[PDB]
Amino acid sequence: QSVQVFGRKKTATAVAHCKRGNGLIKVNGRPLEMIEPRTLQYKLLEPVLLLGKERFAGVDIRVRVKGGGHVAQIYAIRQSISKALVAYYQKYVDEASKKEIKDILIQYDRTLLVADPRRCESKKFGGPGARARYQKSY
Amino acid sequence: TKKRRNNGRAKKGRGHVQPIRCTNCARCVPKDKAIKKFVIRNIVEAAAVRDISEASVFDAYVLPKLYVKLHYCVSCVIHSKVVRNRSREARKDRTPPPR
Amino acid sequence: DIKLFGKWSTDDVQINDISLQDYIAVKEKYAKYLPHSAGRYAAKRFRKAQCPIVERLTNSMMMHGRNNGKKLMTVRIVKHAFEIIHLLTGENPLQVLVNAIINSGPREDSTRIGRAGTVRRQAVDVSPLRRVNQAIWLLCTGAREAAFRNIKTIAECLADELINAAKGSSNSYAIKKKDELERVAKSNR
Amino acid sequence: QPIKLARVTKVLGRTGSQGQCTQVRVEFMDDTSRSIIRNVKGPVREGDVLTLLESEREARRL
RNA sequence: AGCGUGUGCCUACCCUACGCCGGCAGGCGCGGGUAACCCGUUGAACCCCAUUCGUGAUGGGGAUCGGGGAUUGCAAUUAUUCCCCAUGAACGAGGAAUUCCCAGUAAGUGCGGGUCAUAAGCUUGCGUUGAUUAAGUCCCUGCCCUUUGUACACACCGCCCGU
Repeated sequence: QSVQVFGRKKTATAVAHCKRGNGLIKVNGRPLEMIEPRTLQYKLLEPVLLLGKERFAGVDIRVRVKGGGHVAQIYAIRQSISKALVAYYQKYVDEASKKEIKDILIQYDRTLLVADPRRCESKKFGGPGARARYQKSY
Repeated sequence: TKKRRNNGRAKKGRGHVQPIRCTNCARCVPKDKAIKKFVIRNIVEAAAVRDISEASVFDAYVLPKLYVKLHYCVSCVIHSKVVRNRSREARKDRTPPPR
Repeated sequence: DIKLFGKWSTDDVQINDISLQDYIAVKEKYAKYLPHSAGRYAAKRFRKAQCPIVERLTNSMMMHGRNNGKKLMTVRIVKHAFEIIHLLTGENPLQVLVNAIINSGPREDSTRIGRAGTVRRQAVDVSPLRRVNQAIWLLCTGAREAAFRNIKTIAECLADELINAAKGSSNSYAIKKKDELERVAKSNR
Repeated sequence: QPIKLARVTKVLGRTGSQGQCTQVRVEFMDDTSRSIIRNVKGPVREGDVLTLLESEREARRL
């Protein structure tokens, strides 16, 4: 059928349609280290220095990348590429090579599969916020 | 009411017992009523035994002991937490603590 | 071209030991190519020290009310003008990490005394974790409360602290304050 | 002033008016270990290394 | 951003898009929405950005306080109403006395709901930026579980002694 979960984190999402195609090196369709906010631009250069040029000649990952928030939209591209390699290798040859590159990527950094569960908590009685209380007079 | 059967002292079969002075307040307390402790400690404390032993001119000098006899009045024995107040039934127990 | 990572090597880079990872330990899932991770270090104790003293120094510099937590500034400190000088030095790059603290590191402090009196302080020392906690908490706090309006201001606030942060010297100044008071406390024996 | 590694076996606890000091028990690894109790502060890892940079500082209780 | 609100039964006092172009909310028109449908991918936005200070009483942050067109309210001044020209604000940690607070928390920051005619410096919620400290104690203020003393029981703000 069609198995497609793409990449997402916190709030943002990189829809990663994985199929055969050109599959050039592009982030938001843009060059290697060229992103306008200019903050976390190295995170993708690392793996492609190990395998070689032949390996990305047939992996087209068409990404709809939407979402404001750096720690969301960044750190979701790493999740997306991890899942892209995982699915490609699992479906094509065997899960041992997927085992290997997933091993290096995930044991390399824990925080792809795990997102921050922290979120703004509820405001309560008699206070300006969640924990603070109004000044008590005597 | 009569709190203690022995009146809180150890005077049985005599009329007068000589008094002593509490080591803390110098209060006159009868020798049977006074609470007596006998501390046999080391002249040099544990944190200072090792350094004294290294500095000793004699090998295995075996350090001397300090023998001190303390007499407390009831107020000073209670304040210093040597003895505490006990329940009506636990008061009758004369067994010393195991230590 | 068999060198590991982008700045290290394995053929002839010998440290003749492995026992030199007291504050810096990057061998597991806690690796991210840049120290930009956001994240929390107050969820439970000992976590401020588990932040490696390099990341602690550069990222616990978030005090006062103008630069309180904003990680773009730690990104600037460690990202811009340090990876370049790592090779622009020409010499052995270990000097910057190994020229800071091995003689600076405070090895004792003390605690309040009795019910009346403050003229002395009962000596206490710790395993590295709480000594780093207390000593550099007070170090960062003093540096921020007094060094507000700093001539040593960011876009050049990598060199001095990255040379007097990790290990290998006795040259830091709030550290000299805490070491002199360390001797004062050490006098309690 | 030699730093000796010490492994923590038991944390005695906190001392002070409001609680401001710590006390633990430590022993050597393979150096004719003695059960020597010293003051620590805060974080003590599982089998941490107290710095007996001095063998004569046994922090005194009471 | 996200929590939400929004009109014909006494609501003819709803939320507003788009065109009026004196310089944009806006007094005039013309439409949408009883709403995951229109306002709305939330109508003069945060943090950020070579107006820039290689040091700091300056450009860097608002010291009473005047205008250009006025949201349109029986008055407003005797509580409605909108950007700016650099004349300096003790312009960079604060009398005894104290309040609140342990992570998406304090604090900063704005946006909804209630009140209501748009009526908020109030409250009640919602996001957004985001920490320093602590993983302890019974020193203070108090609470609880036991033993103990009491001449108190209106229960120590008790009872009570002597000119």
